[PDB]
Amino acid sequence: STIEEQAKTFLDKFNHEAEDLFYQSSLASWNYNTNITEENVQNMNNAGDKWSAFLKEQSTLAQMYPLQEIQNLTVKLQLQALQQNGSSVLSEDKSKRLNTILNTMSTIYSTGKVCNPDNPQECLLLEPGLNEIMANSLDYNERLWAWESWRSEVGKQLRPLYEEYVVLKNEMARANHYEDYGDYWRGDYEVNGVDGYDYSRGQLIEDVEHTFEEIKPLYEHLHAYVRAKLMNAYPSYISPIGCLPAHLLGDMWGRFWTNLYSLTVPFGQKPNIDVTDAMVDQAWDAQRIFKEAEKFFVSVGLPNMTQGFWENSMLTDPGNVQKAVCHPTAWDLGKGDFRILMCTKVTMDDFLTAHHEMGHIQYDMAYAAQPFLLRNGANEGFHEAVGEIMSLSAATPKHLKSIGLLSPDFQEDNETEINFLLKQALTIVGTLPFTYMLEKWRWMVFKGEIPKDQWMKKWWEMKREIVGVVEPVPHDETYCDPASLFHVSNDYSFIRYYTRTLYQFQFQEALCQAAKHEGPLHKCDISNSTEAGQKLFNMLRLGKSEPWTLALENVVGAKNMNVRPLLNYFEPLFTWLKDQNKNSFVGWSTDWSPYAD
Amino acid sequence: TNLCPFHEVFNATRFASVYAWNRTRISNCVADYSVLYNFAPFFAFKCYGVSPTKLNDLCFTNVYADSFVIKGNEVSQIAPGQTGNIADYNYKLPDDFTGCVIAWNSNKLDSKHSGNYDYWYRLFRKSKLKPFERDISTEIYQAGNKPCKGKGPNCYFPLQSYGFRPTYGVGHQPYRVVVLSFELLHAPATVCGP
Ligand SMILES: *[C@@H]1O[C@H](CO)[C@@H](O)[C@H](O)[C@H]1NC(C)=O
Ligand SMILES: *[C@@H]1O[C@H](CO)[C@@H](O)[C@H](O)[C@H]1NC(C)=O
Ligand SMILES: *[C@@H]1O[C@H](CO)[C@@H](O)[C@H](O)[C@H]1NC(C)=O
Ligand SMILES: *[C@@H]1O[C@H](CO)[C@@H](O)[C@H](O)[C@H]1NC(C)=O
Ligand SMILES: *[C@@H]1O[C@H](CO)[C@@H](O)[C@H](O)[C@H]1NC(C)=O
Ligand SMILES: *[C@@H]1O[C@H](CO)[C@@H](O)[C@H](O)[C@H]1NC(C)=O
Ligand SMILES: [Cl-]
Ligand SMILES: [Zn+2]
Repeated sequence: STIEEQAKTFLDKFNHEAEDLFYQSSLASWNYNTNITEENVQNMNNAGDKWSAFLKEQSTLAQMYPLQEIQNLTVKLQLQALQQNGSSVLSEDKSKRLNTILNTMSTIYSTGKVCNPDNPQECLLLEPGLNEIMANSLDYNERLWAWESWRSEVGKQLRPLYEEYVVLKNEMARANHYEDYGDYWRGDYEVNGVDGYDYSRGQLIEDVEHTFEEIKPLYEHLHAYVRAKLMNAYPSYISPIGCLPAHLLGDMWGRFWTNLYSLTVPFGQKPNIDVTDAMVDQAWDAQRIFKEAEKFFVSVGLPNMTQGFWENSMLTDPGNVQKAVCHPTAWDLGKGDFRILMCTKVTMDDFLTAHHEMGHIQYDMAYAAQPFLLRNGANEGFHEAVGEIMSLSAATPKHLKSIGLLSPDFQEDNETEINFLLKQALTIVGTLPFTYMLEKWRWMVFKGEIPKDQWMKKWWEMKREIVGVVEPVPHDETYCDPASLFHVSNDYSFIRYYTRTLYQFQFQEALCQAAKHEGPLHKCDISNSTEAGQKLFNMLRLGKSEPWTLALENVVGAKNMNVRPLLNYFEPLFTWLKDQNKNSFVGWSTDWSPYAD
Repeated sequence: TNLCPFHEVFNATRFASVYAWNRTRISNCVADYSVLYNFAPFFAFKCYGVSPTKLNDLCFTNVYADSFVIKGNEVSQIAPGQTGNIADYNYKLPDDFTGCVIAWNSNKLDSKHSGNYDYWYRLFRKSKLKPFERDISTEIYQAGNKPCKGKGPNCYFPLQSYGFRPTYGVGHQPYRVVVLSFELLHAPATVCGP
């Protein structure tokens, strides 16, 4: 009689059909990615086409249930997440225009090529050519050439395409009752109808702004130290008070400063932690690495891996006969089947990545009992954070000594931990202003506060104001330089990394408090504490059926993102850094540029 | 010294689906029960009304054996006084039942690549079933208000499929189930232990 029970029915049918269809599609994707052929491409294409047809059919059918007459919260969330028609609300002509533009962006970004000005037939891709060029070369001119050539080759092509992309995205956002596409992406963190846990679409903006306001001081201090080191290295290219050149940040866009460690290391004579020699000496292989990570997860009380995981997952490069793409990815095929695919090498890097991937696997297995439409993280930012926190825990030298990979005679000291935290800062602190920059720029572009003929002007002005980076070569509005990034050109939200950065350290602080550990957080380990495991599982089982705020409180007891874990975790590095920065200028002037003399 | 077709019931090939549970009638035997032990490593042996070691010392008038296949969780679901989609729409077991249940893992005979779609089960029925009922319905369901005809938007075909494949988890794995029912009622018992 009532409509909510009809929705219950329809969902009961949909879950069972979708389990089988999605299993078929994802198994086709797996057998493609483990074995690169053509007929595998055909099979995965057929499976994905069937899956997409099923999705559009189900959305079209279930759209007739009005949400205003559902009281059960889980049913409401299921039917809402189902009902988002997305692109199909727009006309078919504009829809095919959009998908053609998307494919055009993908082809230009993945196949963009730049040639050196001396040999027209010798040209390089971004990966691995330009990536290696600006990740390994110390020559100013080569880095500048790579940066400028890549940008002038890709952004000029992608500019009008991105303009029409934004136009259609705004149109479809206004069709779906959103003011802008940025609001469409901000809709991910939205919850309603739960007292004491609600969250508005402007609340995310306010929260991220306030958090960046608190996180800035460490950032200008690190900027000053890195500027001093770079001026020491490059006296004639860097002003003591000006912004850093873009092509001197270690990667293609200044995303991470992980590269600049070799030049900015405080103490270059202290040994670094690397148990790769321990890997080879004890003849460790992939099976032993993953059994290690297994017993690591067991130590907190998490279950074993399933027999199918060890049996059928591909734990090594499949030789040379068959080719595979082994970007570290965890696959949740459903029906109680979980898999891992990545080319294991005997290094400590792969040792950490294995723990990260198995953290993903444990997350996926924890909410396996939830229905099909809710088998996902409480929001987008929980999966990768939970993956990275296990790696952070395993990277502690205490665990290495405990598991017999570091000699007990190794002497921990202030210098080594200072080096370690500076590495972690160059990896983590460097990216936060850049992600904030890119996401806020995209947001104000979508909202319309920046007319077309000064997008890039406002972009670089705000960079020199906030991230403290100045371009080495002037650009006009003919460029689409932001599109030179994977995420910008290929339709992904980017505030996810800032949210993940806050979340992982909130989790780490909470669990380390639960583990009754004493001393610096960077030396904290959670192993052999079943209380930590049960605390983790108490949110692991939830999925996304309840508000993400409740899930966060289930772990930390707080209902919002907060910056105290980050600053507390980096505090000793903060006091060291302010100690050094007494004889250097803090802050950056926006007026100085390399090309202004 | 005539024995039951116990081999002929525990070694078939086409155990019917749960929506039509195949019933074999057992009588005029002597009842070897070492075969109830040696056959397969087993996964579940929950006996309710009879001691599982003290069964050879009993005489029964009639005994019924029902065999069908279900998923892993449903094996735990088959029990006196339970709830769920297999215990309320396909098979109901009486609260006063006295017998033993059997559950072992079938991964080599009843399993295939490219999917298996020959088996079915029923998620939709107007009400609850009564103990020991067979119901091969063919009608189309109805929501609460529409005089619908055929497979309406709120009127569905109440049969689904057990997609079976050999790369599935143990929890979703296709177990083989047969249930053994006795009757302790005063009548000439035609089956007894040696
Ligand atoms: C990859 O697929 C090709 C095409 O069928 C096949 O010949 C080859 O054996 C496969 N390699 C595997 C499964 O390792
Ligand atoms: C929603 O429905 C599910 C299953 O139908 C039930 O377990 C849950 O208690 C219901 N919750 C509310 C608030 O109605
Ligand atoms: C499964 O977990 C238990 C509990 O720690 C452990 O004893 C057992 O060895 C694990 N299984 C395997 C195959 O190692
Ligand atoms: C955890 O407990 C096990 C069992 O005694 C022990 O072998 C291992 O060294 C412990 N690890 C830590 C980090 O305490
Ligand atoms: C079923 O019968 C065949 C011969 O008809 C026999 O080989 C097989 O072992 C029997 N099944 C089992 C599980 O013993
Ligand atoms: C069980 O199946 C066999 C063969 O399909 C059939 O001959 C027999 O009558 C069935 N018994 C039932 C449905 O009780
Ligand atoms: Cl850039
Ligand atoms: Zn990951």
